Amino acid sequence: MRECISIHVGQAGVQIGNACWELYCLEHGIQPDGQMPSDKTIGGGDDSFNTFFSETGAGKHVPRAVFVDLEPTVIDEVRTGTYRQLFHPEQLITGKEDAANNYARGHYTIGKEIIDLVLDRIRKLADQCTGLQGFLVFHSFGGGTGSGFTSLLMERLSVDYGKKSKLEFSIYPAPQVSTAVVEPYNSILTTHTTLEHSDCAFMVDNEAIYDICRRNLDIERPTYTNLNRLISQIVSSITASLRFDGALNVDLTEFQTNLVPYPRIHFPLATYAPVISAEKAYHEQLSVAEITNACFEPANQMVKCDPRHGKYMACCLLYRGDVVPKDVNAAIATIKTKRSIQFVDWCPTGFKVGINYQPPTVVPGGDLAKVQRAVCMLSNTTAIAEAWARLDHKFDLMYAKRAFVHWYVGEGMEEGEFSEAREDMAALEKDYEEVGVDSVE
Amino acid sequence: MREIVHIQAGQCGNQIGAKFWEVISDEHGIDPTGSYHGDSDLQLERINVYYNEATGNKYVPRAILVDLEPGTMDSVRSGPFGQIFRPDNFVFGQSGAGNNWAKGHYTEGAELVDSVLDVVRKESESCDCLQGFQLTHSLGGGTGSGMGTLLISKIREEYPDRIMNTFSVMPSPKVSDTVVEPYNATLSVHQLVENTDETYCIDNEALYDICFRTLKLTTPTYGDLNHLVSATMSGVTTCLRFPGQLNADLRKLAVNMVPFPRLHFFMPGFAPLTSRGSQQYRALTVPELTQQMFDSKNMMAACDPRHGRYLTVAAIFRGRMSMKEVDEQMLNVQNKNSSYFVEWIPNNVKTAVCDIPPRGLKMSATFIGNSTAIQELFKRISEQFTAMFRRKAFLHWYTGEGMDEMEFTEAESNMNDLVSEYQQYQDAT
Amino acid sequence: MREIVHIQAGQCGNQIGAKFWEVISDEHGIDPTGSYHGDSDLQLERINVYYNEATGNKYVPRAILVDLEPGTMDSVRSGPFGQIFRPDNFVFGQSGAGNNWAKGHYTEGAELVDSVLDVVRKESESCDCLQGFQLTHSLGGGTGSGMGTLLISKIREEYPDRIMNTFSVMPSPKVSDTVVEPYNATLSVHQLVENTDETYCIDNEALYDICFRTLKLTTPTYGDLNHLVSATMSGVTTCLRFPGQLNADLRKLAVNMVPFPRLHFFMPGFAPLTSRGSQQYRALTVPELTQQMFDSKNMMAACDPRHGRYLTVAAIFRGRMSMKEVDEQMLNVQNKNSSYFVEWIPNNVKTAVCDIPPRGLKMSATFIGNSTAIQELFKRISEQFTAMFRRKAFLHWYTGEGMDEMEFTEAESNMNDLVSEYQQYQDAT
Ligand SMILES: CC(=O)O[C@H]1C(=O)[C@@]2(C)[C@H]([C@H](OC(=O)c3ccccc3)[C@]3(O)C[C@H](OC(=O)[C@H](O)[C@@H](NC(=O)c4ccccc4)c4ccccc4)C(C)=C1C3(C)C)[C@]1(OC(C)=O)CO[C@@H]1C[C@@H]2O
Ligand SMILES: CC(=O)O[C@H]1C(=O)[C@@]2(C)[C@H]([C@H](OC(=O)c3ccccc3)[C@]3(O)C[C@H](OC(=O)[C@H](O)[C@@H](NC(=O)c4ccccc4)c4ccccc4)C(C)=C1C3(C)C)[C@]1(OC(C)=O)CO[C@@H]1C[C@@H]2O
Ligand SMILES: Nc1nc2c(ncn2[C@@H]2O[C@H](COP(=O)(O)OP(=O)(O)OP(=O)(O)O)[C@@H](O)[C@H]2O)c(=O)[nH]1
Ligand SMILES: Nc1nc2c(ncn2[C@@H]2O[C@H](COP(=O)(O)OP(=O)(O)O)[C@@H](O)[C@H]2O)c(=O)[nH]1
Ligand SMILES: Nc1nc2c(ncn2[C@@H]2O[C@H](COP(=O)(O)OP(=O)(O)O)[C@@H](O)[C@H]2O)c(=O)[nH]1
Ligand SMILES: [Mg+2]
Repeated sequence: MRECISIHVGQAGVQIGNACWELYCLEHGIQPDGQMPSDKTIGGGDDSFNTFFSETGAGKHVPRAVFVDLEPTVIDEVRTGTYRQLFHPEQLITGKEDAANNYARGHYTIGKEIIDLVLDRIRKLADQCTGLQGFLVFHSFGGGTGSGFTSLLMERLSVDYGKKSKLEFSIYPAPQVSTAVVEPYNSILTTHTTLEHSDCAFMVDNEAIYDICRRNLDIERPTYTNLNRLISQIVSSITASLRFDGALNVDLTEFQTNLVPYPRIHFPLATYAPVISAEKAYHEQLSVAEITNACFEPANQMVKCDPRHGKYMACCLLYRGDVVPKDVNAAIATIKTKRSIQFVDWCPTGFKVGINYQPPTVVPGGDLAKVQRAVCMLSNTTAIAEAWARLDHKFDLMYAKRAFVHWYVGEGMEEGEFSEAREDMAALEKDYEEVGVDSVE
Repeated sequence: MREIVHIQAGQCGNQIGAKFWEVISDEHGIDPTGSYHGDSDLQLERINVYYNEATGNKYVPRAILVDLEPGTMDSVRSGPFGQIFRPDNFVFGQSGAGNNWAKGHYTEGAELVDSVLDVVRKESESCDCLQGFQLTHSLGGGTGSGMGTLLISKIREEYPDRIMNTFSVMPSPKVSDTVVEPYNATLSVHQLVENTDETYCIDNEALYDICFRTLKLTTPTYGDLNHLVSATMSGVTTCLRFPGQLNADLRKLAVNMVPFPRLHFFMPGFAPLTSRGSQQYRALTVPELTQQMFDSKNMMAACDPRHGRYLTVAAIFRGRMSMKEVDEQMLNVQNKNSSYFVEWIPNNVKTAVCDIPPRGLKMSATFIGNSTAIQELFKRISEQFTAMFRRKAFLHWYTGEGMDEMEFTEAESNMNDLVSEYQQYQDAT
Repeated sequence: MREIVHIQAGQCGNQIGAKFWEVISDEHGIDPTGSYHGDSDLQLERINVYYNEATGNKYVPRAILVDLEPGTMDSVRSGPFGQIFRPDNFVFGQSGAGNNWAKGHYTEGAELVDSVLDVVRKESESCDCLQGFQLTHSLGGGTGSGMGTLLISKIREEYPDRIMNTFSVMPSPKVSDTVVEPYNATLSVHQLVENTDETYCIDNEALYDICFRTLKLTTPTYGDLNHLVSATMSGVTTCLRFPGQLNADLRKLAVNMVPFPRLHFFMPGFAPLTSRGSQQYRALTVPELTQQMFDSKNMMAACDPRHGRYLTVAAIFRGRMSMKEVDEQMLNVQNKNSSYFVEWIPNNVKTAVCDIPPRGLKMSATFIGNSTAIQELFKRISEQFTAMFRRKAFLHWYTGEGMDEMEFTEAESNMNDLVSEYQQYQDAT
C-alpha cells in the first residue's frame, strides 16, 4: 500500500496542513469526524484513502500525519476549530515556548526536547505502513520551528530510514515582503539540511501568490487562508496518481527520476494553470492546449521569478480529469516549437507527462470554481538561482556588521556556522551557473 | 503557560498599572470584585497569562505593588479596583523615598527588597512555565528609579533568562516638576543598560502632544496620559493572549528588534487616535493606520524620528484584517522613506497581526520603534546633569545615603557612551 | 477443581483485594448480596475456582482477610461488598502493626496466626483438589510484610506443593511515604526468596506513570492504581476459569518462566490502556496489543527492561483472536529485539490464549516478564538500607520486639546475593 507521511512543522507548516487535510477529506469523501458517509459501498483503498488515512476499525479514518510545534498555540486552533475529532490526539505535539525566530533555539536548545517524542510518533506510523513511500515535511524557511526543528528532524529521518523519498514544501523568503528581520539568518542556516537531506525541496513565496490571487482570480484581499488552498491543489495533484487510476501514473519516485538531473539540483518550482474566478470560468476555452501554455507563463509562477531569465531543465505535467492524451502531445510539440522557452542543450527530450482521471475538488468556501482539467507543472529551471541572489545579498548585508549574532551564539551554535552555510549556499548558486551552460567541443 | 509577573513600583508605577489592570480587566471581562463576566471563551483560554485563578472562579492578578509610602496603596485599596489584588501583594514601607535615588536603592530599599523577593517567589513558584516580567516605573522618582533598579538587579540573579522589560517614563526639559530628576534619571539609566531586555521609553510632553493635537483633549491629568500608555502595554502582549495570524510574544519582538545588545530602548506608538465626533469622518483602515504610525506626532517619546534612522520597527495589528494590505503598506513605507531607515538592515519592519481589537473599535495597531533618534533624550538629560554636577549641587542628600561621587561619574559616562552607540548605528554606512 | 485460596493481608492487601473481588464478582455475574445474575453458563462452570457455593445458590469467596487493626475490616463490611465475604473470614486483632516488621512477625503476629491457620484449614479441607494460594500484600508495611511472611512460612509446612504466589507491592525511592520502609522490605525479601513460587513485583511510580501517560488520568488515588492491578490479577488465572485455545494455569506459567529456583520475581504488564475518547482512534489488534506489552511505559514495575534482558516472558491473551498473528507477532519481536533477550533460551515467549475478554472490550493481553532488569529494584533498596543501618537508626523499635542485628545482616546479604543472581543471568553468554 502506497502510504505516505505528512509532517507539519511550525506555524506555517500547521496552517497549510489545515488546508491540505481539509482537501483530502473532500477527495475521498470523509466527514471532519473521520467517517465515510453511507453512500460509499464501493472500493476504499480502491479510491485509495489508504495512503493518507489509516482506517481505524468501525469505519473511521485518521491520517498518517503529525502536527508538530514548539508553541502550544497554533495547534490549539486545531483543538477545537472544526477538525477537533478528525485528528488522533497523539499526533498533535506541542512544546511550551517556540524557537522564537531563532534557528539556534529550534535546533539545539528547544528542539531536542521533543525530537525523540516526535520520532517515536513516526515509528508508530512507520510500523503501521506496508509499502511506505516517503515523508512530506511542511514548513517555512524563516521561522524558528520551520527552520531549526526541520533541520533537526531531517537529520534523524535520514539515519533511521535512508531509502525513502522526503519531499519538502517550503515557503521561501519573499524579496520585499518580510515580517521577521532575522528572516535571512534562518534561511542560510536551513540551507544545510535542505540540499543534503531532502530529496526534493519545493519553494513558494507569498508575493508570487499574491499576484495570482489578485490578477487571475480577482480577489481583492488575500489572507494566509486563501493562499494555502492554492498550495494544497499543487500538492493534491502531486500525490494524486499514487492514489487514483489514470493512464501514465506517476509515483513519488518517478518525479525524482524524471525531474532531477543531478544530486543537488533538486529545487523545482511548481505551477498550476486553471486559477480561474467563477465569473471568468465561463468565457473559458479551458482545453488542454490553453492550460499547457498557461504553465509556461512567467506570470503564473509560484516563485518570484521569470523563467525568461534562465533555462528549463525538465518539466513535468500532472493532469487531472477529462483528458485525451493526443491533445497533450500536440500541446507539447507547440511548447518545443517556441524559442521563448529555453530548454537546455543536454535535455533534449523535454519532459514527462502524467495524467490522472480524478478531477479536483472545489474546496467549499474556496477561491477556485469548478474546472474539468488541471495541471501542475513541476519544472527544474536555472531561474530559481535568481531567488537566491536576492536573499544572499540580504544575508551578506546584515552579517557584514555581525548584527543579530549575540542572540544566536548564546543559544547553542557558533559564529563559525554562518561562514559555512554561506559558502554552502554560494556553491549551489555556482552549480546553477554551471548547469545552465551547454558544453561545446 | 507564558505567564507575566507585574512589578509596579513607585507612585507613577502604581498609577499606570492601576489603569493598566483596568484595561486588562476589561479584556478578559473581569468584574471589579474578581469574578468573570465574559461571553467569549477566547477571554479565558489565555487568562492565565496575567491572572491566577483562585478558589471559586475568582481571578487574582499576578501583580506585585511596591512602594516606600503607604499612600498609593491605600488609594488603590479604597478605589474601584482594590478588591482585585491579593492583599499580600501590597508591599510597602512607611518612610517616603525623598525623590532621592540613594534613599530608594541603598538605605530604605535594601531593607524592604527581602520582603518583596519573597513575594516574587510566591508568584514564580506557582507558574507553569514563566515567560517574563515587567516593571512599570519612572526614571525621575525615588522608588521608580532606585527601588526599581534594585528589584531588577536582584531578579537577574534569580531568573536570568526571562524577558524582563520596563515601561519607564523618562524626563523632558520642557516639563519639569522635580529639581534633581537628572541626578535620579542618570543613576538608573546606568542600571537599565546592563540588566534589561527591552525598554519602552515614554515621556510626558509626548503624551500631552497626543492629547492636544490628535485626541483634541482639553485638560489632561496623569489619569489621562497613562490611559493611553496602558493601551500600548495591552498591545504588546496581545498575541500572547489572543490567537492571531502572526504571533508575537515578548521574546519574538526582542529578538528582531535588537541588533546589538545594550540598544534596547524602544519608542512606542499607537494608532488610531481620534477625537469623538471626528470618528465618523475618518474611514478606518490599514493605509489610514499606517500613516499615523509613521507620523512623528503620534510618538509617545518626545522626539522626532527625522533626526535619525529607525534601526528596526515592529507593527502589531489587532483586528480582522488582510495580510496583503499589511504586507504592502509595510512595504510602501520602507521604499518611499528609504533614507529614514538603516540600510544595512533589510526589512526593518516586523508585522504581527492579532485577531482581537480593543473593546470599542476595529483595526487598531501598535508601533514599536528602535530609532537612533533616541539619543536626543540622553543628551538633553546629560546636559542638565553636567550643569548641576559641575557645581556639585544637591550632593549631601546623596553622599549622606551611602553613595559617593564615583557612582555619579561612571553613571554619567555609561549614559554618554550609549549616545555614542546610537550615533555609530545611525551613520557609518 | 483447581481452587485458589486468597489471603489478603494488611491494609494494602485488603484494598486491592476489595477491588479484586469487585472484578471477579463481575466476571462471574455475582450480585453484591452474593446471588448469581449472569446469562452465560461459562460463568458457572469454573466459578468454583474462587467461590464456594453455599446454601441456596449464594456464592461465598474463598478469601481470608487478615489484619492487625480493626479498621479495614469495618470498612469492607460497611461498603458495597461486605455482604459477599463469610464473617468468619474477617480475622483481626486490635493493636496496630506499627509499620514495624518485628511487631507483625514475632510479637503480635504469632498470637494471631493460630486463629488464622485454623481458617486456612476450613477452606483447604472443603476443596476438591486445591491448586494454589495467593497473598495480596505490601513489602513496606507491618502486616503486609511481617504477618504475610509468617503466614507463608507456615503454609509451606502444611501445603508444601501448592503454587503459592504473591502480588507484592515494592517501594520506589521517588515516592516515599514511610521512613523505615527499607527495614521492612529487606526483612521480607529474605522470606519471599525461599518460600514462594512466583512473585509479581509491583511499584507505585509505575502505576502513576500508566495513569498519567497512557490512561490520561488526572488525579489517581490507591483506588485507581489497584483497579489496574486487579485487572492483572484477573488475567493471570483466566485460562483456569475460562476455556481457551491455549490453556495456562498457575503451574503452567511457573514451570516455564523460571529457569533457576529463586529467580521468581516477575514484572507484569497490561494492554490495552487507552483514555476514553482515544479509543475510537486506536485500531484494536494483536500487533497493537503486542507493542503495548513490550513498551517500557506499560510496565507496572518501575524499571526499564532496556537495562537488562528478559530471561522469559509469557503472553496471556484474552479474546476471539487468531493464532497465526499471535504466533507471528511473538516471533517478530524476539528477532528484531534479539539483544533484549537472553540468547541461551530459545523462544523466550510463552503464549496463552483465552477466549474471554474483560467485560467492556475485545482482545486484551497480559504481559508477565522475567527480566534481569529487576535488580534495579533490589539495589535502590539496598542503598537506602545500608545508609540507615550504618548508623543503626530506628533500631530499638526492632530489637525491642524479639529481633536482633544478625537477622538484619543476613537478610541484607540475601537481598544482595540475588542481585548477583540477576547479574549472572543477564551477561555471561
Ligand atoms: C463610541 C465608541 O466607539 O467609543 C470609543 C471612542 O470614541 C475612541 C475615540 C477611543 C476612546 O479613548 C480615549 O478617549 C482615550 C482616553 C485615554 C487614553 C487613551 C484614549 C474611549 O474612551 C476608549 C474605548 O477603548 C476601548 O474600549 C479599548 O478596548 C481600549 N480600552 C481602554 O483604554 C479602556 C477604556 C475605558 C475603560 C476600560 C478600558 C484598549 C486599548 C488598548 C489596549 C487595551 C484596551 C473606545 C473604543 C471608545 C471610548 C470609550 C470613548 C480611542 O482610544 C482607544 C484607546 O480606543 C481614542 O481614539 C480611539 C478611537 C475610538 O473610536
Ligand atoms: C468502551 C470501552 O471499551 O471502554 C473501556 C475503556 O475505555 C478502557 C479505557 C478501561 C476503563 O477503565 C478506567 O477508566 C479505569 C478507571 C480507574 C481505574 C482503573 C481503570 C473502564 O472504566 C473499565 C472497563 O473494564 C471492564 O469492564 C473490564 O471487565 C475490567 N473491569 C473492571 O476492572 C471494573 C470496573 C468497574 C466496575 C467493576 C469492574 C477488567 C479488566 C481486566 C480483568 C478483569 C476485569 C472497560 C474495558 C472500559 C471502561 C468501562 C470505560 C481501562 O481499564 C480497564 C481496567 O480495563 C483503562 O485502560 C483500560 C483500557 C480500556 O479500553
Ligand atoms: N503559506 C503560509 N506561510 C506562512 C504562514 N505563517 C508564516 N508563514 C511564513 O513563514 C515564516 C514564519 O515561520 P513562523 O511561523 O514565523 O515560525 P515557526 O517556524 O512556526 O516558529 P516560531 O519562530 O517559533 O514562531 C515567515 O517568513 C512567513 O513569511 C501561514 O499561515 N501560511
Ligand atoms: N507617567 C507618570 N509618571 C509619574 C506619575 N507620578 C509620578 N510620576 C513620575 O515619577 C517621578 C517621581 O516619583 P514618585 O512616583 O513621586 O516617587 P514616590 O515617593 O515613590 O511616590 C517623576 O519623574 C514623575 O514624572 C504618574 O502618575 N504617571
Ligand atoms: N499498592 C498499595 N500499597 C499500599 C496500600 N496501602 C498501604 N500500602 C503500602 O503498604 C505499606 C504500609 O503497610 P500497611 O499496609 O499500612 O501495614 P498495616 O499496619 O498492616 O496496615 C507502604 O509501603 C505502602 O506503599 C494500598 O492501598 N496499595
Ligand atoms: Mg509560531
